[PDB]
Order: sequence, then structure tokens, then C-alpha cells
Amino acid sequence: AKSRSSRAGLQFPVGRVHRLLRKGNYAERVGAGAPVYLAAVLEYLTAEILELAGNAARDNKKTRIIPRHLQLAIRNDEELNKLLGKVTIAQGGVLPNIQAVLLP
Amino acid sequence: KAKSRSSRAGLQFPVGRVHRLLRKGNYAERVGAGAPVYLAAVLEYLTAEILELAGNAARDNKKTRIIPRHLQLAIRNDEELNKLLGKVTIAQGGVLPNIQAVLLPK
Amino acid sequence: RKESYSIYVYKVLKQVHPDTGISSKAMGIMNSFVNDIFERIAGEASRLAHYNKRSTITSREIQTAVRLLLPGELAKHAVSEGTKAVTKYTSS
Amino acid sequence: RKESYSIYVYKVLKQVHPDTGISSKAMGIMNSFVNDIFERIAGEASRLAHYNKRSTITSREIQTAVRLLLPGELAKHAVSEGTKAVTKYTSSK
Amino acid sequence: RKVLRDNIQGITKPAIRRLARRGGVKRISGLIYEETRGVLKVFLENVIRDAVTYTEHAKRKTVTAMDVVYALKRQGRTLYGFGG
Amino acid sequence: KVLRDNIQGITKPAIRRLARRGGVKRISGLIYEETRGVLKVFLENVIRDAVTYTEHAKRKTVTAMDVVYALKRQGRTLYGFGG
Amino acid sequence: PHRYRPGTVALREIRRYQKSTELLIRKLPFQRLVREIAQDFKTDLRFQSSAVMALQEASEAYLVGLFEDTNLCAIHAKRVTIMPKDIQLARRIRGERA
Amino acid sequence: YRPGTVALREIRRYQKSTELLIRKLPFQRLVREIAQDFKTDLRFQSSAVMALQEASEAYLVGLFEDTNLCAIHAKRVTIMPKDIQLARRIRGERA
Ligand SMILES: [Cl-]
Ligand SMILES: [Cl-]
Ligand SMILES: [Cl-]
Ligand SMILES: [Cl-]
Ligand SMILES: [Cl-]
Ligand SMILES: [Cl-]
Ligand SMILES: [Cl-]
Ligand SMILES: [Cl-]
Ligand SMILES: [Cl-]
Ligand SMILES: [Cl-]
Ligand SMILES: [Cl-]
Ligand SMILES: [Cl-]
Ligand SMILES: [Cl-]
Ligand SMILES: [Cl-]
Ligand SMILES: [Cl-]
Ligand SMILES: [Cl-]
Ligand SMILES: [Cl-]
Ligand SMILES: [Cl-]
Ligand SMILES: [Cl-]
Ligand SMILES: [Cl-]
Ligand SMILES: [Cl-]
Ligand SMILES: [Cl-]
Ligand SMILES: [Cl-]
Repeated sequence: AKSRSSRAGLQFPVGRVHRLLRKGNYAERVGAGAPVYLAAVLEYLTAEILELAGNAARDNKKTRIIPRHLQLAIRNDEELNKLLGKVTIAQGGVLPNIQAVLLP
Repeated sequence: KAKSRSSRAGLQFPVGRVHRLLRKGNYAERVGAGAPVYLAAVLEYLTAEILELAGNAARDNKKTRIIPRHLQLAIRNDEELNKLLGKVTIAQGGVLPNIQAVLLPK
Repeated sequence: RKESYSIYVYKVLKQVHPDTGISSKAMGIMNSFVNDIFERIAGEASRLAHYNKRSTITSREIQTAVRLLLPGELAKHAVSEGTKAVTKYTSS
Repeated sequence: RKESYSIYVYKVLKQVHPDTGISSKAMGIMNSFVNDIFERIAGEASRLAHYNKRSTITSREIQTAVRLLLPGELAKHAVSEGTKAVTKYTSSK
Repeated sequence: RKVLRDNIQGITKPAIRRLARRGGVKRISGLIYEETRGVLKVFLENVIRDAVTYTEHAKRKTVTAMDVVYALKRQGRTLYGFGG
Repeated sequence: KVLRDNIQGITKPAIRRLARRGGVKRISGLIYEETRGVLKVFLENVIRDAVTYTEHAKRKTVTAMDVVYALKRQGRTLYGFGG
Repeated sequence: PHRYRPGTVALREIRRYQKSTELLIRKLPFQRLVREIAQDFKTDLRFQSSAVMALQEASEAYLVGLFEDTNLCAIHAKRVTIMPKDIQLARRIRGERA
Repeated sequence: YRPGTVALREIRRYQKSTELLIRKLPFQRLVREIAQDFKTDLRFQSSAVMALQEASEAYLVGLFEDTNLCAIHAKRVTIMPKDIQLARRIRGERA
């Protein structure tokens, strides 16, 4: 562990997140722990969506995640669907779902 | 004694205080001198619009003092203020009198 | 601990309806109103400045914020009022 | 305009699904996601600092922000991840 | 420090009826009262959770009106009248 | 003067397929024109705001990010156009 | 003009309640509900009176708005009587149970 | 087959698909006309039109979902203008 990311055990870039927090007009100062915590949250939520999107890709015999699979992952997960309730995923389409009363 | 920024701008709302509140909020590294004059002028203008409408609604019910009810009648009877304030709740405001026509007698 | 504008809403009220008072509950609403609007405009002016890599909020960011945030005629009149005030101030 | 996190997204993908790729358009979606969530959390963290008249955003403001912004169950996982990272970072100091 | 329970039942039929009336409603099915209780409980639980989050963040033990106003903003509701 | 009515370039079949993607089994003939009105209001709202962004920056070309910002003003967050 | 059925009484009640601004849930019961709910999230929470009042103003405003939408949903189905299905439709479209 | 069967097969097909459903060039002409009413001499980046199209289609499809629920609520299978208008009213899109 040499970079701040490594020291935190993260892949996401602590140093960069720190600089973004400082340049963003968020407060007068940003403590050293903030970008570490924020990077870690970003990294974990990124892993959630990737886990789930990779699962959707595999269910359809694909080995490459496309926007469809991100949409399926989000919309089929109650928690991600709540988090991203006002998000539109370009080229994501919608979930296959027909109202029961409409079926023969 | 120095003439106030508000006086100089033709305003009642406080230009100097608005400038200060703009800086305290850390909205940007710098806040230009004209920003608070413009902002104060807008805040004053909206405030006049609403008070003008609410005062009329106070008068329309034989009242001489504006209460929340009057602010609510004024806002919701005005297409643009109702849209501006679409997600606002006025405490002790009530609702507009309005019954759906199908519920009334022929 | 939100900002009070009560003195100023009183003065405006006296210009528009010299006739009429305002209860303290009503003044509490008006104060919430002015704080809310200040925050919306300032927040949007801040985003505009950041989008455009500008270090400074100027009357141009406020004007654009006003146009974005306020509907229709309300925006046109607000923009005219802001512009007038800056014209008067600059002269005076 | 917006910040790119592609390299990092790719690394996370390699950990969770080592034999799965990701398309260019999907990467664009992921970069929008990261920027969105960054902005939400930082925004609320700034609000919290201002409410409390604190000049500094610390890890406490990020954590409260996460709890406010995320649904409860997902928030629990995020908070545990943020906390673990800060702990590791502070340890070998 | 008594253990409060079942207080949702304090939201009574006549209270719910008055609210529906203010909402312009002419006739109410018997099953609406229990539905409305369930809806209100969810709304309140959500708002109170966020309010208390602001309270604990500030290391207070007293929930203030501003904690509630912030909490509501967080649900996309702006409440006027409590900023004093 | 000139006829400016490009909203009628949005076809009945396009509207039907949107509805089908929306799970709709059957459509009244009166829905096509209703749809056109509601689309035109939507686009007018977003484009008004997107051009406000563009003008503010003293640009004459509307970018994808101008649109993304305009959509965020209407409470919609669009992913995929930040590159 | 109809004369003094449950409908005529209901309509006078709408006029009465749309005219007034007072809160319609009893205050002490509302307070006890608030305190019960808080009892999970934390032992030893106190509420400022005005915090309870804020919660009450917001809650009632919310219910009243939801009743308005509910009412429109009943009317759409050619009814005058609101039913749970009406509340549920309103909520789904509003995005509260989507 | 029955119009019902045809309609159901169409739902299945378009719910599986992600491609945009409005013709590209007619959508583009529509955006350009609307932009010209606000300011002449404006031009769109091509990705700007596409963002607008992705957003517009997403919006309409969501609106059709709610409209559909409103029809079913009235025991219809056929969506009507009143169904759109109820949905948009509850959404807060119209007064
Ligand atoms: Cl780093
Ligand atoms: Cl820190
Ligand atoms: Cl000052
Ligand atoms: Cl200052
Ligand atoms: Cl009025
Ligand atoms: Cl009426
Ligand atoms: Cl300036
Ligand atoms: Cl771990
Ligand atoms: Cl009861
Ligand atoms: Cl009844
Ligand atoms: Cl306030
Ligand atoms: Cl076609
Ligand atoms: Cl059809
Ligand atoms: Cl983006
Ligand atoms: Cl009361
Ligand atoms: Cl009590
Ligand atoms: Cl509220
Ligand atoms: Cl009925
Ligand atoms: Cl039912
Ligand atoms: Cl969108
Ligand atoms: Cl039918
Ligand atoms: Cl119809
Ligand atoms: Cl409509």
C-alpha cells in the first residue's frame, strides 16, 4: 500500500475523489477520511450493479454486459430500483411484464 | 452616512445581506457584486406578487390582516405561482374549495 | 435558525397594501418562501457556474437561474425587475 | 464534461465477474451512475455541514448522507464498506 | 419510558373521514380506514427516520422542527411555516 | 404563413409500438393525437431549458450535456450521455 | 337540489372541511403515534412540540392530497365511493409503490 | 389471428427489444422545429438529439404504463384519452 487507494484497500481513486470534493463548492475544507469513505461507497455500489448485470448477461447466454443488462439488474432489484427510481438508462428497454387481466 | 446598496438599487430587500448569504453558502469561489442586487430584486418582486394576491384574498373575505389561508388561496388560484410552488405545503393553509362536478346534484 | 426577512416583507406589504396587516404565522410562511426561493436560485446559479468552469457567480448566472426556475410570465417579469435593479445600481 | 471512472469500473468488474466483459455503451451508463451518486452524496454532505455550521466535510457527513440517500438495506452495506475502508486507511496510517 | 403500542388506532374513523372530506370525497368504503392507517404509518415512519438521522448527526437528543423540515425536503416535500 | 407541424411526423405505428412496449393491449383511435400533444409539451419543456443552457454558455450548438442538464431540471436523470 | 340523504350531509361536510384550515387528527393521539414510531429508531428521543406539529401539518397535507387523487380514481371508474383499489392506483402512479 | 393475440405478441416483442421506436429523421426534424421557435440559428449535436430521443421514448413508454393501469382500473382493456389525462393529473404534469 503506497497510493491512498491501496492504503484504504480500494480500487476507486481516493486522491481523485478528494480533489473533486475540494473543487466542487461543497465545503471550505474536506477531511482526509471523506474521500476514502465516499470512494468506498462508490466502489461497493458499482460492484452491486456489476454483480447483478453480469448475472443478467449470463442468464441470456451473453459474456458481455450491455445497457439492457444494467436495466434488468436495476429494475429486478428492489433496492437498486428505489435508489435509481428517477433514472433513465439509454438503450435499457423495460422489464418484460404484462398485466394478468390482459392474458387470454 | 454611506448610502445602502439596497437604496442605490431601488430595493427594499437587503442587497448587502443577500451578498453575505451568497458567500456563506459556498455556491462558488467568488460572488460578483451585481449577483445580490439581481437576486434581491427577484426575491422582492416575488414577495410583492404574492402579498398583492394574498391581500386581495384577505379583502374578498372581509379581512384586513393576511393569514396563511390567504397566502394559500392566492398561490393556488394563480396558475404560475401554483406551478412554482407545486411541491410546497403551506402550514394552516387548507385547500381550495372545489368539488368534482359529477358529485353535485343535477 | 433560517434567515428572517420580516422587516423587508413588512415594507413590501406597505407598498402594495398600505391598508393591511399580516399575522405572525403568515410572516413565518413568507419567510419560508423567501428562503426557499433564494436556495433554489443560488443552487442553480452554482451549478451553472460549475458547468461552465467559472469561478464566479454573477448577475448572468442569477438571470439564467431565474429563467430556468420560474414559469412563464413570472420569469419575464422577474428578469425585468432584476435587470432594472442592476441598471439603477450601476448608475447609482 | 463529466469525470471518467472507466478504468476503475473495469477493475471492479474483473473482481466480481472475471470472465465477463462490458460494452462501450454500458461503460457510459456506469460512468453516469458513478457521477450521479457522487453528486448526490457530496450534495447532501454539504447540506449537513452547512446545517451544522461546520466548515469541514468529514467521513461523518459522508456516512449520514449515505444513510439519508440510500434505501435502508443497501445503506447498511454501504456504511459497512465506508467504515472498513476508513479503518484500514487509518491503521497502517 | 412506558412502552407505547397500537397508537395507529388513534387515527380514528372520524378523523380519516374528515381528511377525505377535505379531499373532496363524497362517499367512503369501510375498508378505507385500515388502508389509510397503513399508508400514514409508512409515510410517518419514513419521515421520522430521516428526521432522527439529522438529529443524531448533530449529536442532539431532541428532534426539532427544522430536523422535520429537512427530512421532508429529503422526500421532495417543502414545508413552509416552521423556520422560526 | 409556413406550415410548421413536424409533430405529425410522429407516426401512428411508432406510437403504437411505444404503447406496446408499455404493455398496452388495445388502443383507441383518439390516443394518437393525444399522444402527439403530450410529446410536444414534453419536448418543448426540455428543449426550452436545454437551449437556456446553451445560450448561457454563449454557444450556438446544443450539446448532449445541455440536454442532460435540462432533463435534470424536469426531475429526470438520463444515463449514458456524459462521454 | 337533492334533500338530506347521506349524500347531502357528505357534501355539506366537504364544504365545511374545505373552508377550514384546522388540523383534523386529534393532537394528542397524533403525538402518541409519533412517539411510538420514534421508539424503535432511538430510546430517549424527545420531540419539540413544533416538530410534532410540523409532522402533523405534513402528514395531513399528504393524506388530503392522496384523497384528492383517490377520489379522481373512483370517479374514473364511475363510482362515487372510494375504495382501497383507488388509493392503490393513486399511489402507484405517484411512484410511492410504483 | 385474433387482434388480441396479435397485440399480445407485439407487447412481447417490443418489451424484449431496446431499439428506439420513433423514426430517427422525423424525430430530428421535430426537435429542430421546436428549437427554432426559441432561437433561430441553433444547431444540435447528433448525440443531443439522441439524448432527447432516449428521454422522450422513455417518458412515453412510462406514461403508457400508467395509462394502461388507468384503463384496467375502469375494467377496460382499451386505453382512451381520459386514461392519459388521469395519469398525467396524478403525476402532476397537468393543471
Ligand atoms: Cl489514490
Ligand atoms: Cl474526515
Ligand atoms: Cl450581513
Ligand atoms: Cl460579505
Ligand atoms: Cl384568491
Ligand atoms: Cl366547487
Ligand atoms: Cl456580477
Ligand atoms: Cl472486505
Ligand atoms: Cl375508529
Ligand atoms: Cl361516507
Ligand atoms: Cl423554512
Ligand atoms: Cl413508421
Ligand atoms: Cl390496438
Ligand atoms: Cl452523465
Ligand atoms: Cl389546528
Ligand atoms: Cl405524549
Ligand atoms: Cl410537507
Ligand atoms: Cl359508488
Ligand atoms: Cl378495493
Ligand atoms: Cl430521461
Ligand atoms: Cl375495452
Ligand atoms: Cl376519453
Ligand atoms: Cl392530459
